[PDB]
Amino acid sequence: DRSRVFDILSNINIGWNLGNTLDATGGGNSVNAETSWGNPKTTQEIVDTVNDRGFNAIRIPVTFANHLGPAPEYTISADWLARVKEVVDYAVNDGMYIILDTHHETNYWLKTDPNNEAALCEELAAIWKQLAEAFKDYDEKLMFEGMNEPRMAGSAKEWSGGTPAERKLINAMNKAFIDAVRATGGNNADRVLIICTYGHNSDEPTLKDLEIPSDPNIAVALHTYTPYFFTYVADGSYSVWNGSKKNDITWQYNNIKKYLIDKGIPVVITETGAQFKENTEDIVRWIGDYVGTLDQDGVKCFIWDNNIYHGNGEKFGLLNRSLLKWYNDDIVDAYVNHA
Ligand SMILES: OC[C@H]1O[C@@H](O)[C@H](O)[C@@H](O)[C@@H]1O
Ligand SMILES: [Mg+2]
Repeated sequence: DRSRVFDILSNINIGWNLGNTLDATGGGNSVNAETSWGNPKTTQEIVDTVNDRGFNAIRIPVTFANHLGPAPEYTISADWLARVKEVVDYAVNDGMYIILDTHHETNYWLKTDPNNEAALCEELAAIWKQLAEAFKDYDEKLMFEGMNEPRMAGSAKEWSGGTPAERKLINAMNKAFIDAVRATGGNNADRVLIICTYGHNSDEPTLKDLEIPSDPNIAVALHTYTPYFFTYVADGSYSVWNGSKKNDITWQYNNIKKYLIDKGIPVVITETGAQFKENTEDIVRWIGDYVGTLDQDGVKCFIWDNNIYHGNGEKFGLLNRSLLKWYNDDIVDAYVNHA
């Protein structure tokens, strides 16, 4: 029975990622990392704005690598941990649901080499031990997500679920994460812990090899910017949504039902969204087909938002953080009013 997790998740309307912020990897071992990718320092006001609009759940991606001491302690620099707590505290002050993760560790130490299983498991656990300790008293609305898109950068199957050997390693790393957090006790004994697949990939071979922990207070995170060629800019990509490609979403979703939902396993889409391609009416139609598919079984999602809309980059921005106004209210309405 995993129904405690379903109840907590059912309270979520829809989620929102504080992208390109604490996950940013500039600034070295300094709090300035937060602003290194061009975003302003996060404020209570910014989180309020997100909450007020209808995003009552927030994902806080964080890259710790450059703020860690040497092995084996990997002590998180006091200043950084304090700042991460401040930003989490903004959401807590608004009674929001929260995901805290480790993010671009994949740029540094989190390279999924099966020959290096021990060093990977131990660093992950050492980091999560310190995080769990820091947030020991935080209530059940705070959730932990162990890893973000864990993979080997540059490998052939980086974005197609990796190799079968790597998928075993991900299962070991999931257990290490869970094991480390539960051992801190307090509210972490039954806190919702979100595990993931290799690269957060949701292909059938990826899901088939996913080992499910017996721990009843866990959920499976996936990333589904589906279809890729609508959501991202690339050779072959498009900005029109008429519903002819809805089959891609449904076909993928049926596999998720096959391997997780219909086995009573809680599932969360911790990242999704569509880059703005001057196609407001199309994105609104995609949201209806994509989010409406998730709503069939009450699966929740968190929208990726990096604060990029006008300038260069992946245009996942929705909230203009400097003005506290939304870049595109038609798209945002479709999200918050999905039910
Ligand atoms: O896992 C989700 C992802 O889909 C991939 O196809 C993209 O190349 C990645 O940039 C993205 O993070
Ligand atoms: Mg308790």
